[PDB]
Amino acid sequence: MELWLVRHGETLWNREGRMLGWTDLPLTAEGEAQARRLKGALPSLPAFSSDLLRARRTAELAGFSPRLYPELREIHFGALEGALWETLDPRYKEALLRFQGFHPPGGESLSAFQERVFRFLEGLKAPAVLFTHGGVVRAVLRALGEDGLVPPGSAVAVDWPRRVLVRLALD
Amino acid sequence: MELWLVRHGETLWNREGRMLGWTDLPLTAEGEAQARRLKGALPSLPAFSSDLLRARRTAELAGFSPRLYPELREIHFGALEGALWETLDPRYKEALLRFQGFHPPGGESLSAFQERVFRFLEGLKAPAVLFTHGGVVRAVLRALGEDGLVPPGSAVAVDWPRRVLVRLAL
Ligand code: NA
Repeated sequence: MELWLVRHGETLWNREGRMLGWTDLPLTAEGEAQARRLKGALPSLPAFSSDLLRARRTAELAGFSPRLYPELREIHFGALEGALWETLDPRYKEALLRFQGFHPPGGESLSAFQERVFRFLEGLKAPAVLFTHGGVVRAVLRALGEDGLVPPGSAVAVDWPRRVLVRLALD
Repeated sequence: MELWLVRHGETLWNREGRMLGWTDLPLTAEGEAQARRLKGALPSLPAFSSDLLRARRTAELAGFSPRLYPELREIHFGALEGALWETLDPRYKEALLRFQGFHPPGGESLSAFQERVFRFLEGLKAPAVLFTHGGVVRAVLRALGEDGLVPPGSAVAVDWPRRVLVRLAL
């Protein structure tokens, strides 16, 4: 099933390199610029969005009025929320780099994150645009056997759960 | 949907030819070598594994941190666990060769086994790498109309539930 996944526009923690999960940060001015550029570049399909501000605002600026779902949220980093990637203990760094065996104290395990995300995707009855987060887009791309890193304010379309269709980035 | 069915590395009962089901045997040094070789071939998809030691250890040495599911276990051979394939009553051999009519005392029925395996498979919500056992791999291959015999430490990728994608025999 055709699904478009949008990584929300940038927040301060992108340039700062801090782990951004459930911390509800707003978009930066450039983040809004990115979100606005998506208007007219995404298909007219039912829209769903993470309920976190940065996602919702991206969907709004993108000319959409999505139905909010917490299931589309970035992974919950727990105690690692706000920590600099640079200072993360190697065990966590490796876990995140290899996308496996990640269980932050007070947070959500990668396994639970994937289950949550994939269960939501399974429930979709028809093509739709999903305003979400880098980790969600990554989980989906990796499951489809490809590198999962995409720029803020960019999107990817996939034929779930079979293959990636296109990656769209704007300048 | 892409699923990789991985047969765990060899244990001592493989070279001995004994029925290996729920008996929790460890891998041999060669079994561990086979597991390590898989690290350079298996895709980095979500991983799942039988909770038995040989499967878990294979996943670990192959570079994965799998979610554990008993549904991925080999069939429970009951009193036949550890029995030499060579000495199995002709009726048992026949059934296991035809893959039907097998229910050992104190064990699982070949039917309840398949029921367990396919319920798990139909429940998957995304592509995955499954560290499991010979019987499970065989069940999946047979379901797709193919011969299901694969060597320990090898793998088979399938586009479930349509066809086999490729076999990886090292
Ligand atoms: Na026995």
